[PDB]
Amino acid sequence: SSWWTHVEMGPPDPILGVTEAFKRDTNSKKMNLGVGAYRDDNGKPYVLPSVRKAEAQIAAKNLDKEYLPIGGLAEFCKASAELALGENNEVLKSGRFVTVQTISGTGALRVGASFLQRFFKFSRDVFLPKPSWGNHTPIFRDAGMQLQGYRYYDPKTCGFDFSGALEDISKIPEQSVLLLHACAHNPTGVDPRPEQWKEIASVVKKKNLFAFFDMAYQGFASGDGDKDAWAVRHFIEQGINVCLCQSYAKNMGLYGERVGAFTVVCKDAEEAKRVESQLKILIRPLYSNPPLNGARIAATILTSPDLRKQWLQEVKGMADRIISMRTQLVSNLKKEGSSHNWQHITDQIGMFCFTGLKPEQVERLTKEFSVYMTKDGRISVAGVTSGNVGYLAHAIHQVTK
Amino acid sequence: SSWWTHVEMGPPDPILGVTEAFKRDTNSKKMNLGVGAYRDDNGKPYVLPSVRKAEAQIAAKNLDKEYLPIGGLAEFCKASAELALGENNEVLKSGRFVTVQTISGTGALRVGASFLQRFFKFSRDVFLPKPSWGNHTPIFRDAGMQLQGYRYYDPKTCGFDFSGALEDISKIPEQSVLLLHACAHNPTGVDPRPEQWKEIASVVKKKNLFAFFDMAYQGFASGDGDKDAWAVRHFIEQGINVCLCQSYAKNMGLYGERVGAFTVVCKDAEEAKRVESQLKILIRPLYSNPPLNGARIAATILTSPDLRKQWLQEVKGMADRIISMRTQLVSNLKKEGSSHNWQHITDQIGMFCFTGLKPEQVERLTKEFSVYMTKDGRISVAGVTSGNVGYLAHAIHQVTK
Ligand SMILES: Cc1ncc(COP(=O)(O)O)c(CN)c1O
Ligand SMILES: Nc1ccccc1C(=O)C[C@@H](N)C(=O)O
Repeated sequence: SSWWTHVEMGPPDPILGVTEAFKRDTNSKKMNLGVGAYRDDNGKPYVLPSVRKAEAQIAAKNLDKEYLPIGGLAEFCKASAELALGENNEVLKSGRFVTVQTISGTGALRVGASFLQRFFKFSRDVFLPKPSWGNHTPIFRDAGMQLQGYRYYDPKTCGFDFSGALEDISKIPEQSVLLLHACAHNPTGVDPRPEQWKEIASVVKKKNLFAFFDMAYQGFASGDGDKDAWAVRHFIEQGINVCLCQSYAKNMGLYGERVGAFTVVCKDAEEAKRVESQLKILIRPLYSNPPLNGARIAATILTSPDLRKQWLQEVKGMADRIISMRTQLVSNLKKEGSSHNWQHITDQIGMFCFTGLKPEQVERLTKEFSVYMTKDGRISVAGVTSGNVGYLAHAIHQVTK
Repeated sequence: SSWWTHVEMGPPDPILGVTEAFKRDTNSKKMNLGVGAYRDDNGKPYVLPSVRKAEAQIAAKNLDKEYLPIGGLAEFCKASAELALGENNEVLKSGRFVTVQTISGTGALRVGASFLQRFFKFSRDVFLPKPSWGNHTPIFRDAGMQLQGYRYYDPKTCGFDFSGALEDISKIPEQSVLLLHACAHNPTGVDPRPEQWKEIASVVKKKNLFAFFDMAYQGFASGDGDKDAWAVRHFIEQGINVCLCQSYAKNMGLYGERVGAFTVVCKDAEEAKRVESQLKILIRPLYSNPPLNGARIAATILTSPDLRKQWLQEVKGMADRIISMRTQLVSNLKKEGSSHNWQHITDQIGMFCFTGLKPEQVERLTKEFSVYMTKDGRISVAGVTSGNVGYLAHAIHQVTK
């Protein structure tokens, strides 16, 4: 026989399928609204000029390639916590926190999930919004935790079901884990507003729930990193000792460099010391130590004041392009004579948008218009450009009118 | 009152607790023989010139930083199986394998572990040699396998306990997994000879054991890649469908770039496709996709005939400097007047040496002489220079006379 005769073929990657179907289409009008990364106004990858500058200035220094500590680059870790929390947060000043470098946002989630499995004796349940990032489920599941849900997306408004979400969260059994997207919910782009978050924080604190924030889009979501991190900060100001996942894939465009971090906010520095040793003991048999290159870039940008300013402006410019496209999409839908409400499109935030389109309409969009997207109605806004937005509005109008 | 009050401080690393009494040691001829990376004759980190040239050719190409496929850089994966097996290997001509890019050797070990856990229905037992790389145990425990052991190091001879190894391997329940260091065993330096391997390969095939190679040192071990890969190639040629972990940390000096690869040899190409689908399902919730920088560098070296040829001669310089410190230590111990047989310092292969020094004597070298090594009597040969080898012979002779 063979060792692996009984190993089945896994399911096809559905996004990969869309992107590949997109590549084969010879329609000069085609659009890839399944792309999982930022694109410029001509549909190209974008390497941030501040990143190119940072890299050049690293190359000039003739650095070694030695192993990083298990927790990664110490100055990346510190700059990264400062970015998330704000430079004068009481948490930094007291040092009641540990931040370790991870293999991007996914890496941070996987290391968090392993830490919960092993140390969060209070629960095995992690509550995910409905819906959540697809990979959140297998992450927590392979880490050895259980998944639950809470109402989030409202398919009747294509907005935030605040009343269902709040009701649900108030009946989560006490001391469960509640996963929260910091901003730019994936896949819907629907976010709670600041008053909604205050209410959610107040139930969390009341019911003694543990808040696990996923933050893949600070800055990138609105152009304002302080506004994007406001919820996380606010939960911390209210007495909630969150844990936090950060990713530099979108905000710095470091996708393939794999740069992210996991932070546990603790009672005090001594507790953070013990959490850190235990994070290290878990990190080491995953991958020993994290990659160097991307972390060098991020630290150089975050700790150099000229490079940081330049970086903040470039982030603001990506965020601005996405906001532009949503607006111009809604505008064009009106010119077309659409009579549907499309404000969810300007109401949502980040590069992912739940359109409210039905699966049959999506199929018309692929077949008749060569507009490629997933069956759940999710478009990646990064595939919209000023050149093709008029066409998108037309196509969508045709399939919905 | 806190989520983490019961999280205990982990034990202090030995390899980091002594490495830091070392600076405080003020004596002028002091050596750190506990470093786990190659150092040159002046004790410095060494970036290979071919790596430097590959970096510069890459810079000029102005490449993007987009995500890799879950399995990493296709061209790195293919060049890497070719490095391991020989470009005219049977296995590669027929396509009966899958190679995925991983987070160095450690990530290949964890990915493979997690594959065994989910798909190796035959058993939960993994046989490690006594002793093995420390991280092998938590890697497999955390992944959800059970650890067993087989006799390997012969403390009487500081060499290979062939008969013991073989009796142990002969009594391994059929369809258990057997882990093997491909060459340069870590931590001891003690490898089987080609005729010894032929007999391990016989037991493995007859008793239907699964063979898991860990190959961290190809070319860096002996100076000769084909010779270092020989036992892996032999097993396959013997009808053994191995899996294989590679690392470019030491041979390319790509430590902190985290470059490695995990290979499963299968009965045919359709099995490889099934297996590959399943490695992808395991990798995605670990870290989604692998780091770009290192693999780009490795791939560039391996797919350019000129560069590849240069890199192999740099690998040979490192292997050779290590062989040279090995032979110089033995002669200098003679020169000093030692009576003991020290041919083991010289039969042993790669950057790690089990010296045979008892724990008391280890203490004496640290206090009396300022020679820092771990208590098991292991030294890093990379920390021996032509500069300090004289003094080391003197110090070792004293404590052993
Ligand atoms: C909510 C969320 N969390 C985590 C990630 C992972 O990002 P990465 O591993 O590329 O850093 C993403 C993007 N897929 C995300 O949208
Ligand atoms: N390819 C990735 C690589 C790294 C991290 C995430 C991804 C994703 O696919 C997730 C997100 N972009 C999603 O909408 O599909």
